[PDB]
Order: sequence, then structure tokens, then C-alpha cells
Amino acid sequence: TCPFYKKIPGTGFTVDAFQYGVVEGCTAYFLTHFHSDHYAGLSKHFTFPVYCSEITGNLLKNKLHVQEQYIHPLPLDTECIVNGVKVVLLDANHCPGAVMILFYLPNGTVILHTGDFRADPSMERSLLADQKVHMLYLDTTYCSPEYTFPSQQEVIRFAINTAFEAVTLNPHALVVCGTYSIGKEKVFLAIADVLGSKVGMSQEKYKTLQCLNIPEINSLITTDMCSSLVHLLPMMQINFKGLQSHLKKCGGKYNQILAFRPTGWTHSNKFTRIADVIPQTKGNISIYGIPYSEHSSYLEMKRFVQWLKPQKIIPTVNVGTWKSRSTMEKYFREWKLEAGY
Ligand code: NI
Repeated sequence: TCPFYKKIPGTGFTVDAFQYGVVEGCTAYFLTHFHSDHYAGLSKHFTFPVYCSEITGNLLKNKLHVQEQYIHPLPLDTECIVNGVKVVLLDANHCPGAVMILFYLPNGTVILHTGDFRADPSMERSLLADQKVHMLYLDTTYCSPEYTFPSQQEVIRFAINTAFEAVTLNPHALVVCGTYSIGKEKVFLAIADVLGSKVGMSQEKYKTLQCLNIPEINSLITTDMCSSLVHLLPMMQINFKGLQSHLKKCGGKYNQILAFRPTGWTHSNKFTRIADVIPQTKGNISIYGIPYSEHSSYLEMKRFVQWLKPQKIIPTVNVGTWKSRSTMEKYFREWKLEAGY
């Protein structure tokens, strides 16, 4: 059965609720982004209206084979009417095609569902600026002050400089980047750009990337691995065994691997600055864990909420334990008392 924090009161709507069978009273199913915890349950056999971004709708049609007649893509930053209710989709600064959803309820209540997001001050000047929000359904992934990480721009600087140095010292080094979902494409695109290479990958992952409206993409990616010195592999293969095996396959073109695992937060964040990050090394293989996040840090989250001043907050992440729920509720009250709303 569908949990309460996936239902929008006063509407026939649910958000990211495809794994519960037919939800009683649901006339339209919204999908915030194409990540498997959120789309779980969709397929070519789904026959209700799905509302989403253009990019999410390209992925539904080409990767999950959802029939076109049930996909309802909406433009961003545009007031639209759905089953008699005004909605707006906003950029969530998560993965490609990810949105927040503003619902303007018939009774005057305004609700923001962030989906998954990385809060940013740029959001304080979208259509959110113009009106009050009564209820916020909040991505609370990293809702504790221990969760600090650098900007995406500092992390990419590190990666470009690390890759460029290594391959200039050794022109026979290969760079490998791990992936398991959409998101974090800047990591591998920025490294390939500095090296003057295309990114090489499987047909399945190439297909996924061709659904994302990224400009000049035919210029940056390829299925011809032999022509590329930046390769993408599944995240599970980014270990010494899996990389040794890959190097065998390249037929003596390369004699060294430098590999990147973009993670979210890890506890080495609570000690080490990005500048000071070092790899794990075995022989001619080095692996860098880099803290490239597509979710809000604690401070980014707190700033957004203190700017928005919602009347009620409903967490959508970490909701399964009483200790997590109590922790989150204590921070929400702090923020409200400090800011005065
Ligand atoms: Ni996500």
C-alpha cells in the first residue's frame, strides 16, 4: 500500500508511486525523475496517465517501453492544468530531467514536492519567489550537520586536473569512470573534454545518454571503445579485480588505469578537503573516490527551507526509523526558531 507522504491531499494525484498496484483514487501519477527507487513498477503494460518532464518521458518510452499514449510530458517553468488543478514543474538540480512539482490546490493551499534535489540559491528566483507555500514534501537525504561536501565545480576541477596530469605524464594511461544510473555525467564529460577524447561505453548506456537532450552529445560519446581513452563501466566493476580484467581486454594499448568512483558523501568528508584527496593504489591501478553529490548538503537544505518558510514539512527520505524521524523534526524546529517563521 502507498505511503501517505506519496499522496497529494485534495487531489487525485500521487508522486513516485508506481510499485503499489492501482492506487485507489489516483487519476494521475507524477514521476519526478528516472531513478529506479522512484520509477519502480513502470513498464509497457502501464495504462494510466504519467506526468513528467520531456527528458523523463524520452527515457520512459525508449528504456521502459511505456506507450506514448500514456506519457504526458510538461514544459518547465510553465503553468499547466492537470485534471483541473494548476501545476508547475521546476528544475531540481538533481540528474537530467529531474523536477520539483508546485501544486495549486482548489481550496487555496500551495504544496511544493522537491522530488530529489540539490538546493541552490538560484531556486530563490524561479516561480517560487511569487507566492507562499503551505506544505513542503522535502528530500531529507543528508539532513544532519555532519553532511558537508564541496561544490560540484570544485570536485570537477579536481578531477580534470588529476586526469590531465596523469595522462600527460603517461600517454598510455586509460581513464575509467563508474556509473549505475543517470546523473553525474559532468564527471566523465569534463575529463574527456580536457583529454580531447570521446567517452566510450556500452550500447545500453549510449542509448540512455541519447535520451537526455544534452547539446552536441554526438560530439562527446561513442560505442567505439578502441577510439576512446576515457571508458565508462558499471560501478560494480570499479575495483582492482574488475579493472585488471578490463585492462587485459584493451590489447596492450594501455599500461596503467586511473579510475573515478563518484559517490555521494563518505565519512572521509568529515576529515579531508577535496584538495587533499588521495587514491587507493595496487600496482599500475589507482582508484579515486570523489564526493560528487546530486543531493543538498545540510547547509544548502537549511538555507532553502529558511528562505521558503513553509508552514509544515513532510520528509520523504529517512522516514523508516524513529531515531531518524526525531532527529529531522528537531532540526526543522531549530530552523523555524532561528529564522522566526
Ligand atoms: Ni534520485
